[PDB]
Formats: sequence, structure tokens, C-alpha cells
Amino acid sequence: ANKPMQPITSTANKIVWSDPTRLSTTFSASLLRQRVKVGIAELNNVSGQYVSVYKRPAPKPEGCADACVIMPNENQSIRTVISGSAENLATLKAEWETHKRNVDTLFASGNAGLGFLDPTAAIVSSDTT
Amino acid sequence: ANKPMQPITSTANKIVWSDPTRLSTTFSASLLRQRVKVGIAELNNVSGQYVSVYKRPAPKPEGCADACVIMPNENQSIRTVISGSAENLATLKAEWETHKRNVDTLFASGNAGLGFLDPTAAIVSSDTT
Amino acid sequence: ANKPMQPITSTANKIVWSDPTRLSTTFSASLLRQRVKVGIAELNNVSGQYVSVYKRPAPKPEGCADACVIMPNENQSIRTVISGSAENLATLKAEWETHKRNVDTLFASGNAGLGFLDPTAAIVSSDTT
Amino acid sequence: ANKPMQPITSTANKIVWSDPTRLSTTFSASLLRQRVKVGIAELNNVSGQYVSVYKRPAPKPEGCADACVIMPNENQSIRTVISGSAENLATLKAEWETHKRNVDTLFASGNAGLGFLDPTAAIVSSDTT
Amino acid sequence: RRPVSNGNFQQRVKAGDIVVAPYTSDGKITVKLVAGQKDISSTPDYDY
Repeated sequence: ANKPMQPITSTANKIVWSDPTRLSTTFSASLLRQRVKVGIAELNNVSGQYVSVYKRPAPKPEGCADACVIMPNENQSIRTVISGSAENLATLKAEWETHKRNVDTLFASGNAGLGFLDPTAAIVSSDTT
Repeated sequence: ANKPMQPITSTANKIVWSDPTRLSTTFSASLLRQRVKVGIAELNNVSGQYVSVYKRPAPKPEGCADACVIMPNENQSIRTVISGSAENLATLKAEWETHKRNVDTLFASGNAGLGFLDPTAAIVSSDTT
Repeated sequence: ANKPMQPITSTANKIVWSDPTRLSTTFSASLLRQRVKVGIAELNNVSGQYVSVYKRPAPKPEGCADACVIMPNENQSIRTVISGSAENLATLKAEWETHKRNVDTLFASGNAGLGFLDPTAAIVSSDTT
Repeated sequence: ANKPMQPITSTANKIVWSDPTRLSTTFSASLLRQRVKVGIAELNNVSGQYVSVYKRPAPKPEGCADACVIMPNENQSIRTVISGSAENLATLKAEWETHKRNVDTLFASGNAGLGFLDPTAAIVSSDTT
Repeated sequence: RRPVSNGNFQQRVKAGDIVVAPYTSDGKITVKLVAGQKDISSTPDYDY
């Protein structure tokens, strides 16, 4: 399994989790409810900032296991935001998951993480055919 | 496995897409590549900013207006950015998965979309026991 | 068989207790978290400021009774600040317990509270041999 | 078998101890006495600052002891002050005794050292039933 | 209570827009049930 993280700053909108065994690893979720007027209609807007930070150490050069060799740790920030209406939450879920498949086919399976972006990499829409 | 969009603007940095049937939905992808001096060593950091945008109309007023009285569209947008050393990509891919789990375990499988934060929501880190 | 109290004002940093029967006495505990560089390495620093207040008017000059409650109130404050790296809690706790009997030598067994100093007192460190 | 300390610096108010083997560790005690007048009463106010500080090396990285790798040092400081009148000192010890177990439950027994505040901690008051 | 916040309510009202939101203040509903004796039977009588 993976180490569960406990809340640090418990608030009605912000909850910040951190690994007890490694306080560097954090994952905070910030949320903001609002009543929004767009046109001839009232909609509620829910914004969720989902950011996870890991202070990963520098990669170990070549293939030495060694032992007591410390290298400076670099941050790894992965932040997402969600915007939409609660009455459209069910259809937002589909967009969220198809966003996942679009990203991973471009980043996880793809090599955009290395900086190489692929124009021909096929990506998929939300609504079904 | 639904309808695939096709690109609209290809560039060394930003590549955007759009569904031919509905140009409203887009999937932008921009990269910023930098050199970071962590310590007595130089590393390349890339900021992959991914945006998914779709215009979704407000729900019908209990089916009393209906026929071609089209109300404006909301802003169902999901922005996600990923930053980190390209040398630690593989482990950065791993935390990308647990980022999905942490988001899904409270938002997709939870009511975070509604807006109620869950202090007891089970959230784990990338590391394994 | 003491009288337990319940928290009266809670916050992400400050939590205040107070006895329902006697609201004067409080055990207010604050906590501050920071991260620092020492050996170009990250150590998470935690500062715990614990305060206990009590107001118990009883000088009681010799042995009168009846109308001898006119004597004013006096304040008793006992405050403790604990600071250190979170990574060293296991060995920091040994410092706490050593700090306990150390002050008890001066305060509990000794008469330092009256205002006296005893350089001949037995003060011992946490490190053993 | 803990190593004991003996005084270094003597002063009218402040006395400090230090370990001959390791001079980094110290335990100081500074006292302050004031003349306090209230209605038909004389109070002997004493404030005793009790500072115990260690210079503990930073945690060596796990999985290796090897040839000495000198980690830096950080200061683990534990400081307390006792404020009150001299006449009611004897019954003040119990409050100080309560302050021991009160903190021990929250910090030593609990995980408040990491920064985990527990509003459900079972803490009691000086007065009993 | 079911409070709702109207986004940038102050900015909208400064711009001149009018904002209306549903609300439900905290309530208090109680019922008293008072026991009452019942004369199930009474027949004998006497004079004073």
C-alpha cells in the first residue's frame, strides 16, 4: 500500500494533508463555492485547486548504490483546477476522466514529459459517438 | 473511444486541438523548458500546462422554454500543470497516478464537486510501504 | 481523579481548553511549523508553545476566616516552549523527559521557586554512559 | 548512568551548567523577584526562566553509518518559565505537576511533535474531585 | 441553515447589479406532551 496522510490545516475550504513520516510530501485541496450569474440564469460555481508537492531528491548518477550520499532535493508540483456547475457535476466527471486519458496518452504514454510534444498523437473527445 | 478531435495550431511550444463537429471543445498543451541549478549540477525542468475547455449550456428551466431559446454556455474548463526534472520523469509518472487517486478518491468518488470537503477522505502518497 | 476540560476555541494553529466549572484556568497550546536549511539539507522545524494559566487567590494571612475573602486575585502562569526538528522527535522526547527531572531538581525538590539558587544541585544531561 | 553537569557561569540571577565532555549542551536558570502590593497584602513574585538547549547533529541518511559523514547540527531548545507568588508555592507544584502530564499526553504520548493537533486529547486540570 | 455566497456580491452591487439568493435561517421546532389524568369511572356520591 501507500502511506496515508493526515490533515494539517483543516478548514471549511482548505484541507492540507502531509505524510507523517515525510513532512515534505504534501497534498492540499482548496475549494471555493460561489453563486454566479452568466446570462438569464443563476448557476453555482465550484472551483477546486488540487496541488500535490513532492520534494524529490536529485537522481542518483549512473549506477552506484553507495550509501550515505545526499543530493539536493527538487520540487515536483502538480496542480489542477476544476471549474463548473454542481448541476453539471455528472457531466463534468466525464470531462475529468477524458481529460485524464488525454493527458496520459500525451504525457504518461507519450514523451511530453521530456519536452517533446507530438502533434500527431491521437487524443479523444468527451462525448461519445 | 469516442470521436477524436484534430489539431488546429501546431507549434514547437503550444499545440491546440478542436473537435471538427464542435470547435468549442479544445485541448491546449503548452510547454516551458528551463535549466535549473539544483546543486553542483544542472537539470532541465519542463512546465507542461494542459487545458481542457468545453462550452456547456445551462440546464433547461424545467422544460418550460425548450425549443430554440438557447441560453448561454458555461465554462467547463480543467487546467493542469506539471513541473519537475526530466531526469526524474519515471518517478514523476508514478506520483501522477497517485495524484489521480487522491483527486478521484475525494472528487470523482466523492462529493467534492458539490463542495463539501471530506476531512476523513483516504489520501495516500506516491511512496509504498 | 482530576477534572478534565474540553476545548473552547480551536484553530489550525491555536487550540484553547478551559474547565467548564472554572473557566479561569486554561491550557492553551499553540504550534508553529517551519522548514529550514542547516547543512544545505531540509529539516522541518516545529515550535510548540504550551501555556497553562490559573487564578487562585489564597495568601490567607494566618488563621482568620469569615470576612477574609476581600483579598485580591493573583495570577499564576506556567509556559513551556518546545522547538526542534520533526525528524528527531524520538531523540527529542528524551530531551523533554530529561528536562523534566532537571527542573524538578531545582523546583520540586529545591526551593528555587522562592527565589533561590543552588549551584550545588545535581543537574544531569540526557546523554547516558 | 546519564552524564551530569556542573556550573560554568555564576551570576546574581543566572546560573548555567554545561557538560565537560560535550560543551554544546547547557542548562540555564535565571530568576527574577519583584515586590508586589495589592489591597492589604504583600506578594513575593518570582519568575524563573529554565532553558535547556542541545546541539544535536542532523539525522544521518538511512541505510548507512559507514565512515563518519558529518551531518550538521541543530539546536533543540526546551525553555519554561514559572510565574507566581512565593507563599502558595507548595500548592503550585501540583499545577506544575499537572502541566507535566498535560503536555506529556499531548506531545510525548501523542504525535503533536510532528504538528498534529488533537482536539480530542484527554487533558485534565490541577483541581481534583 | 443553508447559506449561499453570491460570488463577488460586493463588486456586482458596486457595479449596480441586484443580487438575490435563497436562504434558510436556523429554526427551532418543539412539541410539549403534557400528561393528563382521565376520569375513567365515577359514580358513588355523598352530601356535604
